[PDB]
Amino acid sequence: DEAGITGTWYNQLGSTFIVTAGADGALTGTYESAVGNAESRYVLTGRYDSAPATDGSGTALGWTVAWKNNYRNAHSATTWSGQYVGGAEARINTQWLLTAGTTEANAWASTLVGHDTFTKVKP
Amino acid sequence: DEAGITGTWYNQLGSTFIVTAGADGALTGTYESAVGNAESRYVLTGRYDSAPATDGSGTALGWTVAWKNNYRNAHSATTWSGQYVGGAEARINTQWLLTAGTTEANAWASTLVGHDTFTKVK
Amino acid sequence: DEAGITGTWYNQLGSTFIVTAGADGALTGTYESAVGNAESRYVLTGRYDSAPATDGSGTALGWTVAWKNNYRNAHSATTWSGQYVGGAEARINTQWLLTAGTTEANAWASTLVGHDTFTKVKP
Amino acid sequence: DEAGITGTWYNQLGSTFIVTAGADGALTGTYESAVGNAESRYVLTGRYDSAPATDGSGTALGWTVAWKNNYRNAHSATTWSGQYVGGAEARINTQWLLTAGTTEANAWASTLVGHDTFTKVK
Ligand SMILES: [Fe+3]
Ligand SMILES: [Fe+3]
Repeated sequence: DEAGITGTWYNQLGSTFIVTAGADGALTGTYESAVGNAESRYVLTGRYDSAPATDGSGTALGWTVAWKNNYRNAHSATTWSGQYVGGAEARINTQWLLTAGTTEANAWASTLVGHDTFTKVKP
Repeated sequence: DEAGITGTWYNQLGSTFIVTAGADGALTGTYESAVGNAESRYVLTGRYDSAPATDGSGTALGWTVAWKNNYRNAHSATTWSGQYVGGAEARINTQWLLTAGTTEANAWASTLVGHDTFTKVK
Repeated sequence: DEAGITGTWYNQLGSTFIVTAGADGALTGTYESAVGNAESRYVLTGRYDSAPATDGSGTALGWTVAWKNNYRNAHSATTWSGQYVGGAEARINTQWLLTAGTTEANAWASTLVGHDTFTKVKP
Repeated sequence: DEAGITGTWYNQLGSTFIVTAGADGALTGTYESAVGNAESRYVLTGRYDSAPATDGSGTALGWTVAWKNNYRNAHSATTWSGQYVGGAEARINTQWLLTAGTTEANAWASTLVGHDTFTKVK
């Protein structure tokens, strides 16, 4: 939901995701990672299902961060894919792909995979 | 690589990715999938490294499609995470995650993973 | 970690992983899934690092289940890749890939990804 | 597909996968990687669907390598999950997860994902 997703989210690492959901299905915001080659806030953009099912299924969504801002450039990008689950203990359950720019000889080693769970309460 | 990425791309399935790269690192555009629960064009947004390394490595990028447009809603979203490699054989090499909305009981089964390679012809 | 890995483990879904670690780095056992329409026990085999680092690093391992037994055949296989953490909170943190047999036209839709955490306590 | 799968396979990196498929669903063999922290052959074990569908679907399978042999220990393991596709041009299409032993604080960064296609030729 628009005002379900909009706001501040924390994952299990202590990273902070501040997002605004548009009526169209846009997500826009900033991300601050607690870990990795990262400092301060990075722009994010994504999309969500702006007319989800009302059968107790989650709301599908995804977003991207390119790890370039006015401090640092890690030459990498992370995408989170997952769903917003509402009601009590609201959460966004995600899996993510982090791709680093590599030479083609090393492209086999370009991409990390993991899982982040975001909650409304600070961990 | 604003000029390198901006344009039409095709993956191995015949899906069509039309993207504009902004100087600020933004990606915006439309995606049309050759497969799945998909009809016509869907909005995409993403981000790329607008100041890449100068050493021959690729340009990292990612984008999202939520599979809702004016025709159809599949209650799902896909993210592609990858890199742009330039030249005459320019390609975008990606891996993707497609999450469908599920109940919490079925959340273990929410997410498909695959790989798409996009090129400028075909 | 031969003694550490050997045992009965449960994940967050209530699945049961019974495994014996061999000195050679072998894992052998049975898996019972609580979800995904599996029935009874399936054979598993895998490998672990039989000489891990001593710095507090986890022990890397992986195993495979093909979802065929005497009762049922899902025409699929799951692999788990992860690490065993020792000491007080002994856990195996994994990500997994579940591939189903598909036609070539449908191969894009062959593979689910997820994450399982296994502990010796049943949830 | 016992004899379909049994034998020598090569991926796009020049790695070599030598495998024996048992009647009982077992896979056993050796793996030699062309890349990464790897020298000589490593033991693999896995499983495959020993009674696949007859509808033109591939045969599901998976295997594991822990990257420790007589020569080296990388403190990591890779699992490949995929399917064997027979007929005219035989291939094993896989995705893989490579997990390195890490501390708990660094476990976010433990796992690489990729895709390997193995063919009969080369
Ligand atoms: Fe690395
Ligand atoms: Fe499905």
